[PDB]
Amino acid sequence: VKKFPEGFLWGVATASYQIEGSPLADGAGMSIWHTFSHTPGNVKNGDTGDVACDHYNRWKEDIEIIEKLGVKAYRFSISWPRILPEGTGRVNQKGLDFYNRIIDTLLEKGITPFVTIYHWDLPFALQLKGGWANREIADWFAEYSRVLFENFGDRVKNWITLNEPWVVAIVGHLYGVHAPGMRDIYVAFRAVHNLLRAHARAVKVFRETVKDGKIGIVFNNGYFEPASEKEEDIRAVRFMHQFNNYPLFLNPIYRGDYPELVLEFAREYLPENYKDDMSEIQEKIDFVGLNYYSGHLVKFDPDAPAKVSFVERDLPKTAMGWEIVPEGIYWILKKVKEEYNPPEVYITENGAAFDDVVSEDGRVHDQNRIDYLKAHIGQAWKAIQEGVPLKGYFVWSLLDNFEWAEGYSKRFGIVYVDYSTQKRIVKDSGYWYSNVVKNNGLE
Amino acid sequence: VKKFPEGFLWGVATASYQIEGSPLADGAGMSIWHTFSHTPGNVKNGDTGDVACDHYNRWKEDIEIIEKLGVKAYRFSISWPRILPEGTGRVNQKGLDFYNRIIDTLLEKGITPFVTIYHWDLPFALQLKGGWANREIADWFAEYSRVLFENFGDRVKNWITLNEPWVVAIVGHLYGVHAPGMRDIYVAFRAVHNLLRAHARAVKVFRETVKDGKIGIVFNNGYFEPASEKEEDIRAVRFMHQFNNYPLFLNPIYRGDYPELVLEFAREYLPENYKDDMSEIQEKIDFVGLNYYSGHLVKFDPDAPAKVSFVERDLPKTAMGWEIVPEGIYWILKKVKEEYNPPEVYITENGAAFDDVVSEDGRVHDQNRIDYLKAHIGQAWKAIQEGVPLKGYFVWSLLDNFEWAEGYSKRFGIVYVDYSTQKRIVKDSGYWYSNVVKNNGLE
Ligand SMILES: OC[C@H]1c2[nH]cnc2[C@H](O)[C@@H](O)[C@@H]1O
Ligand SMILES: [Cl-]
Ligand code: NA
Repeated sequence: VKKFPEGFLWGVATASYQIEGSPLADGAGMSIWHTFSHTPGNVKNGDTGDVACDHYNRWKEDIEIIEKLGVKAYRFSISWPRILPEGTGRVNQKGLDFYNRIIDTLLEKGITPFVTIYHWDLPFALQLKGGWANREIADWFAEYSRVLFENFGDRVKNWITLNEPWVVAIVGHLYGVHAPGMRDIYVAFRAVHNLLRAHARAVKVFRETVKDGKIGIVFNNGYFEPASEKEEDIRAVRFMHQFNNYPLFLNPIYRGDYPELVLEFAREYLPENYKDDMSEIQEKIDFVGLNYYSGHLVKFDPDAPAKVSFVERDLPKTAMGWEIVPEGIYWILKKVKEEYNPPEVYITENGAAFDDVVSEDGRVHDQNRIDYLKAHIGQAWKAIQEGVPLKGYFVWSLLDNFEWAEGYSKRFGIVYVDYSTQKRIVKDSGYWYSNVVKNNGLE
Repeated sequence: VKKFPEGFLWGVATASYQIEGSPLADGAGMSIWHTFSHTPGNVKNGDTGDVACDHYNRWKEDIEIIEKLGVKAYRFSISWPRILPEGTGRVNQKGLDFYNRIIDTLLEKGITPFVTIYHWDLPFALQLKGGWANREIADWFAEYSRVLFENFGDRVKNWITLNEPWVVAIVGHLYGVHAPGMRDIYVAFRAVHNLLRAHARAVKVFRETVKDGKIGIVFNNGYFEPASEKEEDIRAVRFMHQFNNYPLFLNPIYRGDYPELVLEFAREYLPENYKDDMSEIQEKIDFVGLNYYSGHLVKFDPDAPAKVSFVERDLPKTAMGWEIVPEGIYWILKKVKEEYNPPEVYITENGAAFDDVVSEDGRVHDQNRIDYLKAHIGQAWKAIQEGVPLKGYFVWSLLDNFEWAEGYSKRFGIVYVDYSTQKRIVKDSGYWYSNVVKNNGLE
């Protein structure tokens, strides 16, 4: 028996471009994911977000699902180009109306909204002006964030500025695998820095406009272990933690500079006078969100672009090929407390992709996903018993959805979506979780 | 005996990033090729332009080689970020000094300068603002063009706005193979359109600042043949010529719209209201520069993104793998005259790469280059006999150099460059072309 604290927020999470469809409905502007996915070669099977789960139409049914499961919080994101179709300037009332209905409905039903301001769907109009590479995006983002705060901050009290800024910068602008699809290391590090500046401006505006709520930021994290007892493998782990995990961003926020090994690798790629922006970057935050999915074995490697390579292990893997390592969620939670001691932490995503099928009996028997979720929830509980101020846990995802460059080929939902009909079928993992939430823990 | 007209201009061509090195010397700003080539994985063997042929230091010698060969014209480019390190604003006097000495030396030796304003080295500062994706670049480019015209137009009277805008837009922003290394088709077509707009602004500034000068624009061209006499393959060739060759830009400049089959493919990717800019785009030009290297055989194919695929042929190939089809230079010259009838045409680049070796003799016996060039210059002569107003021919290139994503692995020079010592060794093609210029023709 593992009972969580009284009032612990059990949640589910989604993102706008992944679930909504109808990207150009009701006067919305194009996003960078619209243009990226519509470019041949960028997304598996030529898939796009044009339809997705059709949540733009089916949002009431989906929230009724969350309500029927008894889940207490819903993390969702707002599409910037539905709100400001050119990124700045004109506000689109029909976009505000879409999200107003969702927010009013969740509150009617007693579900706490957690709003992600940016989950990767930058307005295309801003990408034409350099997007995250342009210092002026700190102003654009702050203006966007102020619109949201002024329209929704009377009702929404839990806000997240950025989802996984490492991904946005590095996968988007170095690896070129995500929108906007660039491969330039100097751009990617300018994006890292502008992401921090934009985050901080939005937190500054939040303090002026929503006197009652809390604001934070979300990071991707892996559990890196060293391949050997060699000092060089241990240091490769230190580097991957500092670069790929929360320290890239929390070292600036809490300490006023990038982590040491990131500076060793990337000083030449940051702006020349980047320290001039650090005092502003330290704007106080209310909580940290940590996403966690996987662990990696890591070794020093002289021929790799950052002197690190991954070493495959014969461990159970998900359909993404990602190693299942539940102790990682404990470790990152312990480690964030030890390194930065944030006042609150949330697991804002944890989940798994498996090759789900609808059985003859009408059900989806995803015991593999139950097992994954139960183990990570247990490790989260552990960290709570050892003093980490974990206030909530959000499953990625409510719904099978558009998995970015993998398209529809990877199902992370606790609810199966049959894309030919848009039918929703609650998976065994969804039923299992509803019981966890009702009991406030595991048994 | 193939004699060319009186005053026919015989030339050699280079580009700034490809030969200069010292990209950050003397207060120069970074270019997108510096940042792109310093990104791992973008250029073969990790080559960069940091050093190249060290023309930044060895320029006098190189011009003396042009003199010793009696070549009458030198086509070279100006590095935008040497002149305006932030793209706009402050002029770097040292960058002005560098090209002024080159310009003064050429004139003293009676070599006619053809200056390329843009040969792909955009200032990094402007890439952070969206580069060619940003409508604003028409103003940035106009400002830059003015600085060049005001400081250099007293002596340079032959100017090219853009080298190969198809490559800049499509290879830099759709294929991601060139700087800035993006893959987004909406961005790529906005870059096509902004290239035209920036070109036209520069020509308008040129008319206000240079007395008795000529200005034109350079296009890449291939000679496309159908794989069969089937209707669909003939229509595939028509699409390739309209999109990949001069019509993409010349249809706007002479007829005030893009070609029909380009619009059938790409109307959804072009900016809203693009046709509003077409009357400005028709700013009158003085010449068309055509670059020509190779031929390709193509076929219709309902699975390729543009419904077209290339098909390999068992013909003589260069070290790049490109099929040697000299009759393509005649075809492209005849076709530009029939379709657009420009008042003057130049072959602004023609050339080949072969695995060139230095022998015990300390000479390089590149018969293969001689054969390539001789065949093309003869097809150019034939075009002149059928009334094409061809005024000059430029060999790509004077020096072996940094061949973009191929790095130093591909040698196009009529002068060999030993990168270990920076030793120039004139090749036999060099001596053979020396002859051609002397005789104003072949044999
Ligand atoms: O690849 C060889 C050359 C070429 N071929 C077609 N266009 C060009 C460019 O203008 C030039 O800089 C390249 O070095
Ligand atoms: Cl900037
Ligand atoms: Na107009």
